[PDB]
Amino acid sequence: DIVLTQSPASLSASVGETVTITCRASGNIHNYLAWYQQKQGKSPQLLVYYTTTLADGVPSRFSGSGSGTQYSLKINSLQPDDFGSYYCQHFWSTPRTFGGGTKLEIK
Amino acid sequence: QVQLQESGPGLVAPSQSLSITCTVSGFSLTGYGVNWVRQPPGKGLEWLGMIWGDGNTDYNSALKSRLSISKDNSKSQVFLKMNSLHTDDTARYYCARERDYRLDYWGQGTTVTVSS
Repeated sequence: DIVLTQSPASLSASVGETVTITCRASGNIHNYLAWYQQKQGKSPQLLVYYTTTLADGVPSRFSGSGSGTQYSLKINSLQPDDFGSYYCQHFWSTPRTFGGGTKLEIK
Repeated sequence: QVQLQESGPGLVAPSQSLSITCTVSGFSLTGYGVNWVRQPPGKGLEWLGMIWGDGNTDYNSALKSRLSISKDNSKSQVFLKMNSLHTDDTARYYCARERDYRLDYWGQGTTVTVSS
């Protein structure tokens, strides 16, 4: 099984800052990577899939990149609406796994 | 308007079995897969398994022995059954629709607490 490691586990940031979160795989997932955002008391919401494609309605301030075992999610100038938890998930064969999550909190 | 709504037993004692129902609306169970995901209080997401549009199932390696996933295309329901509950089975359980490498629609989840 391929596991995903997310870093950092938590980040404090201000509105307007630019942040980058990482998802590293223990094996090659060949770009089958999705990113989800989860706010308090809500189910996760799809942001990005197949490494770089934004889901409908996701602000363009979000962008994903990566290949092999190294993937990244960049959020350009954070909006209040962006704080919450971020999860990466692979779709390479089965079983699927999620990274540990990155909690994004307001400084 | 895709809708996924989970219903479960709430509090259950350890060693009992569990059954969760995922009722879907707006799409047919023959054309999409449904994934089961859980989240222990304050922890991250854990993939449990899925049922494909054709009825094939895949499970998490670690829990495979305690899990069963099935569906009723007719009733538009997907089921998750787990045996021999442990207190660490406490979590919020979600069903999520799958299409082309993504979980695009999620239900809001059902909280399960394993308490004697």
